[PDB]
Amino acid sequence: RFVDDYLPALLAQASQLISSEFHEVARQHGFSVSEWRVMASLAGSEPISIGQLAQVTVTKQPTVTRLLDRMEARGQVERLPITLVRITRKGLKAVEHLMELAREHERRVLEPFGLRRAEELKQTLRQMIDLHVH
Amino acid sequence: RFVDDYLPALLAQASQLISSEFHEVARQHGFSVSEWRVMASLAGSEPISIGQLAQVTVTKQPTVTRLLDRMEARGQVERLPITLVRITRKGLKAVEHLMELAREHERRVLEPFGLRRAEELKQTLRQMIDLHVH
Ligand SMILES: O=C(O)Cc1c[nH]c2ccccc12
Ligand SMILES: O=C(O)Cc1c[nH]c2ccccc12
Repeated sequence: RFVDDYLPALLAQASQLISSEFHEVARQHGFSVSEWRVMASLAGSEPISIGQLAQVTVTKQPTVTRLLDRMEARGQVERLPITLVRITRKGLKAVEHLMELAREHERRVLEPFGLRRAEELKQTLRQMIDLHVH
Repeated sequence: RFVDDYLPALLAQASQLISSEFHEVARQHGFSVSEWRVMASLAGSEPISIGQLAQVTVTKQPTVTRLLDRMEARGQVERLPITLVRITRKGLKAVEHLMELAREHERRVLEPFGLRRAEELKQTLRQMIDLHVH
């Protein structure tokens, strides 16, 4: 069957299944998917452009702008003059424990594969992103 | 930065970027993303359940049911008595050339990585899907 070994289908299924597991945890901790992606993407980061944030969070830029309107109103992020965006201390403290849980979940996902295969997967994915980003 | 090496973020970005490239081709050939996923998933397949189709096409089941209503009206798929679904000859002929283009695009995406790394990636993704599917 074509779909059994078609790379874009494999990537999309693996991504949806693993992400859906963690999204249940995020919601139980009071986060929507989009708020989790924004805060996790900005944590530990220098300010980045709205367009960079949209790419890394895999969210359309007009959707990101609406999201930032409300997250900035809640004091979790700040836009700065191309517009840059950063997480605030309030946002970092809000997301820090969830980030620890995300690392634990990722470790569980990767444990059956071993360190070599896990690092090879992450390296390949990073190289693909850097080759295909606009 | 957390997000630079967080597996779910890497999978989702790689998946979106590679898929968006092929989706431009699909649209230029008159297909929506959802129609392409359904026909490509059913091509060469025995009939599968609606729930299986929803998982492999990464589409919510109520969305799939609406999609199948219109694709069946156009004679591209058929539902059969758990409901099973298959592609028809009309659907297969409609999607065959696009599938060839999809294989060519996939070959281009994977060529910089070489056969060993490409097969390792596909194997890891398949194993992850089979471990995380419900
Ligand atoms: O939601 C997911 O699991 C996928 C994803 C895409 N971009 C992200 C940025 C930060 C954290 C997770 C994600
Ligand atoms: O649209 C994409 O490229 C991802 C995708 C997810 N499930 C699919 C089934 C068949 C073809 C492509 C896909």
